[PDB]
Amino acid sequence: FYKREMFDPAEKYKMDHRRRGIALIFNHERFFWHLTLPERRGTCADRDNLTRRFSDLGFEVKCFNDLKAEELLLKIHEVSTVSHADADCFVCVFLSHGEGNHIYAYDAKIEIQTLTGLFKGDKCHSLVGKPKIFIIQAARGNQHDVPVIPTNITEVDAASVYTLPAGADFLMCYSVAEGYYSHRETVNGSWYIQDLCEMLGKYGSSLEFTELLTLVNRKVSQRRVDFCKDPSAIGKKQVPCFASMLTKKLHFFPKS
Amino acid sequence: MFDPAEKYKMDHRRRGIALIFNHERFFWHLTLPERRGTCADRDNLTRRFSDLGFEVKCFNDLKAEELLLKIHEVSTVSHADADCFVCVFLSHGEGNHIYAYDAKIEIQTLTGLFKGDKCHSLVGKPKIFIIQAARGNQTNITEVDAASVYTLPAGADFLMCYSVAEGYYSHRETVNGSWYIQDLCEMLGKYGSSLEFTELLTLVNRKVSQRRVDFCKDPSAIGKKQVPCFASMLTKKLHFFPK
Ligand SMILES: O=c1[nH]c(N2CCCC2)cc2ccccc12
Repeated sequence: FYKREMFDPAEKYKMDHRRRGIALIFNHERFFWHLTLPERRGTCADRDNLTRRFSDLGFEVKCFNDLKAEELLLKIHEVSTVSHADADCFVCVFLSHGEGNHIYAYDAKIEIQTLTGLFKGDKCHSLVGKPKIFIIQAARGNQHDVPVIPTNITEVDAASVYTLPAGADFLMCYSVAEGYYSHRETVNGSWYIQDLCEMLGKYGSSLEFTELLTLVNRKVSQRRVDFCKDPSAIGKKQVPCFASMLTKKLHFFPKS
Repeated sequence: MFDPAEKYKMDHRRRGIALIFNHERFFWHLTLPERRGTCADRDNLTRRFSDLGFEVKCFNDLKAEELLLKIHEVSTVSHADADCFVCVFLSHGEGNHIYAYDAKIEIQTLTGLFKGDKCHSLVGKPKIFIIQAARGNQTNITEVDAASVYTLPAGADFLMCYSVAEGYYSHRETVNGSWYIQDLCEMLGKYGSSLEFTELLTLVNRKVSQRRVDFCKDPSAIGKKQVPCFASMLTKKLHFFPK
């Protein structure tokens, strides 16, 4: 007995490589004054939470704090051009503000398509047919701060980043969809990342990953702020979403 | 308590309504090409959704006002006895817009009609939009159109399903129908009644993206790959087990 090359309704990505793969985390807390963007207190909690969860799944995690755009591009270009032949998959997380198709680095914005395009096709042959998962916590920075050089609070940011797709075997995960609001607690971190990390810890090692993202959708969409603490946060619901171009089931069973 | 495997309750008296808006021809002033093969798509979809328990309603070449009127009428009736709601658009599109016969309509206007405040009886139920719409180029022939419609998200418990993502190309056979719709219907027929629906959509991703573009009867279409996508805001597992 063997498996003939017949359409399998339950096909899974092969997750038996020597290594799980790299998980990149781009963490942005502060921005060049000329961008007139507010700080993102709580993002370091998000970064740490993610590092622990992804590391327990076998990923090699690399974090970068407050990179300038050129440095960021350089770093991601460097990761895209090495061999991922011995890896199962690739994860890239952006924790920043954003606008439309753009994510903000420290000093400038970068087009998302530019970042994902580095891992397409034969630009990165050794990731072809492997899951390429981008996780994006980025929304509109509230701008009631000046264009001049300069306790757990929940900050509420309007969705601003387009929920773009990205190519075969890409999975694009967004903290929030158009019309909704992203929330970040200044000590505990983002609603989305907290709930993502909690599900990863509890179910990451067995649950099909888009099914886990669906759990995150439910958890986040059911959260309520105070109403005593911020009353105008009243009514600003958060609905995450994910755009999948995956072609197989994705699991993170513990590597043998 | 929290259930990691919770499913939408698909227990209601009826499965629900599946609306199909089918556009084959457009008013001359729009200068859009005909969509031969779309009638096969309409028929294929009707059979699949009907076998899944859906009350299917098809409308061919409605003008924008008629289309808006019809979908508003559907959004304002009670879906209290229904499991869910499906809406399919077969047309050309651009950005945020899908073409009716005479004019374009914003997708957000269409999905907004079924958001919780506007449609109480669908709150907490899957609302599934399937969109075969790309850029109209201005015996079985394969037509190849550039992706043009933004892969928009919609609200909680919406699932937005797109024939093609930015950078890729949608294909339609004049006799057999669209690649995306053909593969979707094929999967619906074999696995619709058992497989979790986003897992089924993943199969469709695989099926469409593996269709070779190496040797086209039209050398111009060589290398113009199709990759679909879906944007999920579902909050539970979705199955269409026989009612
Ligand atoms: O490219 C996109 N543009 C836009 N917009 C440009 C016009 C305003 C929205 C929205 C979107 C959403 C999901 C996926 C892609 C897109």
